[PDB]
Amino acid sequence: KGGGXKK
Amino acid sequence: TTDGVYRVMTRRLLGSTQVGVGVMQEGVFHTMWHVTKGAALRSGEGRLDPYWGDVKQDLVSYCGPWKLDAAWDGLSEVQLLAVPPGERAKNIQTLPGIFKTKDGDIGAVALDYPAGTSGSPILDKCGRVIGLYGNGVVIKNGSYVSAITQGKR
Amino acid sequence: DMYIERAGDITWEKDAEVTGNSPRLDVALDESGDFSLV
Repeated sequence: KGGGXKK
Repeated sequence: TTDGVYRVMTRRLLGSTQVGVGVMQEGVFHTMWHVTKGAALRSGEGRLDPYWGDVKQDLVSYCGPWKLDAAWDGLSEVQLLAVPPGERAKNIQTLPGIFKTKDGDIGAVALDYPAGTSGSPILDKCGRVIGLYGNGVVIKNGSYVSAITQGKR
Repeated sequence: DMYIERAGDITWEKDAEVTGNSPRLDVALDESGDFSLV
């Protein structure tokens, strides 16, 4: 999810 | 505004930044809530106003009510129409996993993309959008799994 | 201020690459819209 985490 | 898949861009950060992806269908624009936070959108010279949204579902629609109502059949392979930032739209075929929750089971796709790919549509073999990509979990081995998030028509 | 740009048709692709697993996971969804593994 990269730097979005879960998003 | 033409049907299809769209990048959601902002100029507020450095340069031009893709924060997400969405679907224009039947005159309504569909994306995930965490992409826009319900803010209005520009389409060329025109303005798209939010119409419906829900933080728990992590969905929002513009110009009208949520129109996408196809669902995964629980059996068949689907395609993620991934639109990564700065990269051409690409179709990836996969067999969904399952999120099991106390309120039922929904499909999930175990594919990892940059954060700004949020909102890319997931498709059945007829090309119907069965949900949007980008609200998910990280599992024990560190891999990302996204719910197939679909609204109610 | 956000704006949209068309990126393609919504169409099944006959020769698409096939990849990705199909995990079955017990999850919970909280009021904030966040999934977590149960």
